[PDB]
Amino acid sequence: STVESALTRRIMGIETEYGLTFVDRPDEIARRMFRPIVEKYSSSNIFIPNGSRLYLDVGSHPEYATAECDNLTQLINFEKAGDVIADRMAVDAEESLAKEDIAGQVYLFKNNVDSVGNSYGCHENYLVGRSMPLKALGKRLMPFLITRQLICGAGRIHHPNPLDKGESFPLGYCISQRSDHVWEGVSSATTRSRPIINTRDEPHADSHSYRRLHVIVGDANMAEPSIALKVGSTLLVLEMIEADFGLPSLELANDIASIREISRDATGSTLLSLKDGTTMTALQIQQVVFEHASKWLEQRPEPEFSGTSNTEMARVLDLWGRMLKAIESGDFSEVDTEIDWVIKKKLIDRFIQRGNLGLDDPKLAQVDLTYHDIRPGRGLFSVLQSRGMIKRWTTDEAILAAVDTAPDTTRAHLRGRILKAADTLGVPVTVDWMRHKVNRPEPQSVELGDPFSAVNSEVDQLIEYMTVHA
Amino acid sequence: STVESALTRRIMGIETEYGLTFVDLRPDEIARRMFRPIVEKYSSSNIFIPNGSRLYLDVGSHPEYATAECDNLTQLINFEKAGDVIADRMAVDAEESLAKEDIAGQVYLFKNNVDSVGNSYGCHENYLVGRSMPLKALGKRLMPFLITRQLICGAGRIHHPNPLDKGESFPLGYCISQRSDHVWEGVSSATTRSRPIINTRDEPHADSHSYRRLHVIVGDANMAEPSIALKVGSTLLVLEMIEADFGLPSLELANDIASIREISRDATGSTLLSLKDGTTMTALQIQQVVFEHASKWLEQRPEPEFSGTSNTEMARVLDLWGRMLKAIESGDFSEVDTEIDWVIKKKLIDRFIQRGNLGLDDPKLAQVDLTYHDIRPGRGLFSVLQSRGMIKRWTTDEAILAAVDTAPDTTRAHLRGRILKAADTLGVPVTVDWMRHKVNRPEPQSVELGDPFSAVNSEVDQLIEYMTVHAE
Ligand SMILES: Nc1ncnc2c1ncn2[C@@H]1O[C@H](COP(=O)(O)OP(=O)(O)O)[C@@H](O)[C@H]1O
Ligand SMILES: Nc1ncnc2c1ncn2[C@@H]1O[C@H](COP(=O)(O)OP(=O)(O)O)[C@@H](O)[C@H]1O
Ligand SMILES: [Mg+2]
Ligand SMILES: [Mg+2]
Repeated sequence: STVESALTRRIMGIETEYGLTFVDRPDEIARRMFRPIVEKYSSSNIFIPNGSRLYLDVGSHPEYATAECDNLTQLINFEKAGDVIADRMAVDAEESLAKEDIAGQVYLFKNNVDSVGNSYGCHENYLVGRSMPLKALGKRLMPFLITRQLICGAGRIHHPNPLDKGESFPLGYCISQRSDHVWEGVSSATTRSRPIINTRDEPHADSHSYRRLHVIVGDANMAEPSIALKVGSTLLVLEMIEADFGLPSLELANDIASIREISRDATGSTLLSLKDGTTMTALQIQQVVFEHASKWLEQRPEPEFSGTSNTEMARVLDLWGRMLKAIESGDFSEVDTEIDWVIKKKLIDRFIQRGNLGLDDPKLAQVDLTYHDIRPGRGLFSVLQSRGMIKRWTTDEAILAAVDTAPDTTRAHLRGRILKAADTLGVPVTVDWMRHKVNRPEPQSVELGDPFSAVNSEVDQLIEYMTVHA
Repeated sequence: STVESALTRRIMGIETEYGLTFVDLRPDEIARRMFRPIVEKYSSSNIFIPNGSRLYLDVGSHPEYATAECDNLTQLINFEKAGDVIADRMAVDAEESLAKEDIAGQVYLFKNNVDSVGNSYGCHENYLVGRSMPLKALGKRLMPFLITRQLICGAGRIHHPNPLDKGESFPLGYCISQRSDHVWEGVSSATTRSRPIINTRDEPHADSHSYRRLHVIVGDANMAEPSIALKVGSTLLVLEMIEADFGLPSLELANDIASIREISRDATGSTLLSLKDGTTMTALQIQQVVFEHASKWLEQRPEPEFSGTSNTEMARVLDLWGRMLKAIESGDFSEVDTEIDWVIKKKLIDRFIQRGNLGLDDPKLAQVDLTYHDIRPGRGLFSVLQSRGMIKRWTTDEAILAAVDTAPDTTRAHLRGRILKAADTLGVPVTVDWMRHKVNRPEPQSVELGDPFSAVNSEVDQLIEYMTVHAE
C-alpha cells in the first residue's frame, strides 16, 4: 500500500535490570553503591508521609512546605510539625558527627535575616475562587498587608550598613524582619524584583475553579498566637472581599513608600498617602479593617464542614482588638505573652534595664537571634514558652500527631495514604501536589485536581494495585 | 452583600526556609550529612542523568537503566552500552567506598535474565508506533515473529531441572533463550499479576493523539553488539512492513505461549506452532517467511529524510538475519559464531566440554554461563573475548564513550540533557521527567515537552537562560 507510512525514523528505548551480587547485609551494598548518584541527581523536592514537602539541596536553604490545610489550628499544627521535623534532622546530624571524632552544634534558625544580609522567606498560600476580582487585591488586601506587620511582626535589631547607598536608617528595633528586603524586591527593575502578592502561580488545583494566591510579606513567627493572628486576620479580610461586605477601598498611591517606616514605629503613627490624595496612619488603616472584620463576624456563616469556626475567629478578633488597643494606648501588658515582636522586645528591655546596655550590645544580638533557634530546651523561644511566658494556641499532642499523620480533611489525606502504603509495602512511588504515580511494574498514575477532597476511588484502586504486587 | 460567597473553608499552606549553621567542616558537608537520611528514604527512585537516561535505584529492587529516547539503531546500541559503563562505574566506586569500611569483597553486576535462585530480570523494548493501527491488531501480526525471534537473538542458558519437582517437563539442557520460561509463567496464571507479552496501553510520553507506545517484554539481555542490532533491527523492519501494509502474511497463532518454552530448547528450529488458519509451521519457517518479506521490503524502503535508520544499516541487519537462518537450517554456525550471543556462548561451552569430558551440569560450565554477563571490563568473559577479535563489533568504543556523558542530539533527550547540564554547571536544582521540567526558584518556571522527536525548543532556551541569570 503506502510505503511512506512506515516510520523509518521512529522513537525507541531499552530498559535493563542488572543482577547485583556481593562476594565476601547486601542491602548495605546497594545503598552505598546508589549513594553518589542519588545525592547528585535525585529530585530535591521530597514528599513525606504527613503530606508535607521538604526541599533539600546542598547549596540551598532547607525549606518545609506544609500539606494543604483547611483549618486555622490545623495549619498551625503542621507548621509547628515542620519545626519538629527539621530540628530532628539537626539532632541526628550532631549524633552522627559525635559518633565520628568530630563534635559541635547544628543550629537551624527560623527567622528572615542572617548576619550577612541574606534573606529567608516565610510564604503564605491561600486558595481563592475565580470569583474574586484582580482589582480588589490592590484596593483592599494590599493596604492591610502593608500594615499587618504592626500586629504580627517578629522583631529585629537594625544596624545601619555604612556601604548602603541612598538611604540610612539608624540603629533601632524594628517590629518587622522582612520589610527592608520586601522594599528592595519591589523597588527593583531587574531580575532582583519580588512582587508582594502573586495570583498567577500554578494553582495545584483545577485551573477553572481555583486560583492560588502567594504572599511574601510576613515574618517567620515562633509564638502560636502570632501565627494565628497573622493568618487569621488575613483570612477574615479575604472573606470580607469575597462576600463584598463593604470593606472600604484603602488603596495606596505607592505600596512600599511607607513599608520600612511603619517597621520603625510602634505607635503606628506612620502616615501613608492614599491614591485618594488623602492620608491615614498605619494604625488607622488597621483600626478600619478590624472594625469591619468585627462586624463581619456577626454575620459570618458557620462553615458546615471543617473550615475555621466562628468561635475560633472570635479568638482571632479578641487578640486583634487587644493588640490595636495596646499600640494605641502604648500599654502592652495584655499582649506581651502573645505577639512575637512584643515578647522579644520585653526581654530585650529587661536586659537593657539591668545591664544598662546599649542597643548594639552583643548580648542583645544573642537574644534577637536565639529567639529563633528551634531546638527544644536550647532555643530561647522554647525556654520562655516552658515557663509560661508565651501563651499557646494549640497543644504539643496535636503538633506531635501532625508529624506523622496527614491532614484528614483535604487532598493531603490521600497523598498520606499513598505514602504510608508505599512505606509498608516497600514499593517505590512518585508524588507531587496533584500528580501521584506508581512507577512499577506498570506506571499507574492518578491526578488529584480537587485540593478540598479527601475521598477518591482512583486512589483506592491505586493502593490495592500496590498491595496486589507487593 | 453575598455572605455565602466567603470561603470560610479554604485551602492554605505555609512555606518556611530555615537558616543553617554549624558551630565547632565545610557547611556543604554539614548539609549533605544532615539531608542524607531523608533523601535516601523519601526521594523519588526515578533518577534522570545528563546523558538523557533514567536510573531506577531503590534498595529493595534490581537497579534498572532506561536509555534516553533514540531515533536510530546504532545510536540506541551506543546508549544501551553506555548504561553498562555507567552501572560498572557505580560498582567500582562502591568497591572503593566499602574498602574504607572494613568490608572487603567484589561487586558483581550481571546483565542477564535469571539468577541461580530463580529470580527474573527484564530487558524491555519500547517502540513509538503510528496511532493509526489498533493496539490489538498490531500484536496479532507482531506475535508470530516475536515468539520465534529468540532463535536469532537469544543469549543462552543452561537449564537445570528441579529434582524435587515431579512435574518438571524439561530436562538438563542448553537453551538458546533466557526469558522464555518466565514469560510463559507470567502469561498463564489466573493471579492478577499475570503480565502480557505486548502492552500498547502504556502512557505515550508523547502527544496522546499522534503516537502510541509499544512495550515488549520477550527479549533477552544481550552482550554482543550485533545481537542487539539483530534483535531490534529485525523488529524495526517488521513494524515498518506492518505500517506500510507491505503484505506480510497474517501468521496468527492459535495460542501465543503454547510453543515458547519448546522453541527455546530446539536449536534446529523444528518446533511446531499451530496457526489460527489451521496450518502448522516450524519456528524456523515463520522466521524464514518473515525474513523473506523483510528482504523485499528493503527493495522498496524509502530512505529516511532526516535521521532514522538508513537503508545501508538495514542491509547489514538483513545480511546477519539471513546468515543466522542459514546456520539454523544447515546446522553449520561457523559464519555467525562471532555475532550471536547464544552461539558465541555455546561455542565456548562446547570447548570446555570437549577438553574436560564434562557433563552439562558441571559447575565450571555454570560459571561460564553466568560470567559471560559480567559487565566489568577485563573480568567478564564477553569483554575478554571481544578483545581477542572473537566477537564482532557493530559500533565503536568512541561512540559508546561519548554516549556516557552526552544525550542523543536528534530527539527530545537532547533538550533534557541541556537542562541537566546547565543545572550541573550552574550548581542549581531542577526537577525533570520524560515530559516535564521545572525550577522552583526564584520563581517557579515549568516547560512541558510533548514531542519526543523534537530536539529544538524556545521555552527550553529561556529556561536555561532563567537558570543562568538567577544562579549564585
Ligand atoms: N514517546 C516514546 N516512545 C517510545 N519510547 C519512549 C518514549 N518516551 C520515552 N521512551 C522510552 O521508554 C523508556 C521509559 O519507560 P516509561 O514507562 O516511559 O517511563 P518509566 O519507565 O521511567 O516509568 C525509556 O527507555 C525511554 O527511552
Ligand atoms: N490548591 C492549593 N491552594 C493553596 N495552596 C496550595 C494548593 N496546593 C498546594 N498548596 C501549597 O503550596 C505550597 C507549595 O507550593 P510549591 O511547590 O512551592 O509551588 P510553586 O513552586 O509553584 O509555588 C505548599 O504549602 C502547599 O500546601
Ligand atoms: Mg518502565
Ligand atoms: Mg515554593
